[PDB]
Amino acid sequence: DSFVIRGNEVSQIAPGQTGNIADYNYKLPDDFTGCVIAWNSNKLDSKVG
Amino acid sequence: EVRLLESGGGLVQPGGSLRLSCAASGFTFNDYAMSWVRQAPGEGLEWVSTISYSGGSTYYADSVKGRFTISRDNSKNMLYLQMNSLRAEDTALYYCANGVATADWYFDLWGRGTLVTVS
Amino acid sequence: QSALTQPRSVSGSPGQSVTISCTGTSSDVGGYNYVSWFQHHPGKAPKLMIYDVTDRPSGVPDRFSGSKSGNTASLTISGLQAEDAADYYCCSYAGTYTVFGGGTKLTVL
Amino acid sequence: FRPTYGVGHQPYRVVVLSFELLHAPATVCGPKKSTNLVKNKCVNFNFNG
Repeated sequence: DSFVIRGNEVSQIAPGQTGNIADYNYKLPDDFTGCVIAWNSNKLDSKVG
Repeated sequence: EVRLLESGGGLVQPGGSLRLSCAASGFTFNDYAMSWVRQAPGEGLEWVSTISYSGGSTYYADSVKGRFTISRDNSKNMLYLQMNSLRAEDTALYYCANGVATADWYFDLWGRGTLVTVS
Repeated sequence: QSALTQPRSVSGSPGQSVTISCTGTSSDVGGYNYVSWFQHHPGKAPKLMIYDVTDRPSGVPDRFSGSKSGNTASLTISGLQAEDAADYYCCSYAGTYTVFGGGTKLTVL
Repeated sequence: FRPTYGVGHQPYRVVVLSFELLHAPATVCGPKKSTNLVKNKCVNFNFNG
């Protein structure tokens, strides 16, 4: 699964953790299994303005 | 990554001639329209001219028609503005801009601008 | 001006090396890592030689290299050739603005 | 997204890996390290198991 989030919400993608990126957007289970990968991309997803 | 670079500013005499250039980098130059926007001392931003992604469409501002010529070389990823009969109200910092991340007709990517001074 | 501070002139002999320095403020060179280096002849467009403090774009030889320390960036040109003679500008993108240094004219005697 | 935000506000591309382990018919695995062959000496071998 792939998507883009702010830089203070990256933590929200975790088993059973509350916030604003895993409360109403999308949340994974507490018995989740796998891995997660994130990398700040500000040269192709951030424009001036 | 995506960058815009203006060029071709210098001192020129009133009624003189200048060629501006804009160097694109980090995106598909030939997929996007290019425009020139300037800012003359004490005045606000002014759209000067727009060229479509192909080169077969050139748009100009009324304040500089005839005397200004916009052009682009899609093989070299370069945009040009040919200013002739340069007047004093053409003293300005000149920017090239396009809409790579928004739409073809917007200015979301900008350069820093190059300064053109007409004595 | 407020531009990044470059030497006005640097000279080198063909085949030799020359280093050019670029000192700015805490809002540009020392703020972000968005520093560029440009080769320029007045009357024509600069050619991007360095973007990303140390990375070279397409078509620029490894003779041109870039570095940074603090608020100061450094360009080094090795193997000077007669066609390297031009004006060289550092450049910094700062988010709300991009800013060029005042430029260094390199003469290859 | 803007190129001047605090680190917590620039975008982050993210990807999450999730896979079942119900031991269904194996669909993915990737060692396959292959050693050069030795002949004429009694040697311990492992040919495809």
